Amino acid sequence: GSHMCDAFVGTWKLVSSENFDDYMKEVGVGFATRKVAGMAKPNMIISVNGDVITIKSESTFKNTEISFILGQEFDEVTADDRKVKSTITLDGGVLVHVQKWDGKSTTIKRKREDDKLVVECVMKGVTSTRVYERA
Ligand SMILES: COc1ccc(Cc2n[nH]c(=S)[nH]c2=S)cc1
Repeated sequence: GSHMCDAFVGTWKLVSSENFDDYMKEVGVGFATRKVAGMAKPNMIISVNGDVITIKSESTFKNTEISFILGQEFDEVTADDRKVKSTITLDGGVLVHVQKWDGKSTTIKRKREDDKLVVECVMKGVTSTRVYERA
């Protein structure tokens, strides 16, 4: 049967980005990775099997994959090579992904808005908005 996380499932392509270089700077990403990652045009592939959600990010820069259960912490190696402890929950229909490392924290929110999947990335004060559409 259906679940509310159904509206996220599918294959999504990046269609716009704003402020991503400044977000990456705030996170601590170095120059060369920021340039190559900022050029990426990832696809995001989201699937669900039982309680396990899988999110893949695929681009010329990096191919990543995370699988998780809502509310249950996991260790993640990010595309920019941070080793983080992540927890993802659903808060009023928004997937909220918190990454903790070296005493720092960033939050990535994913929500459905019209036919878009909007990704908002926040690192102290700095937000980047990345908009995806169905592939
Ligand atoms: C903090 O620097 C980062 C750099 C790149 C990535 C990979 C990625 N994943 N997801 C989206 S929306 N876009 C991209 S390019 C992740 C973090």
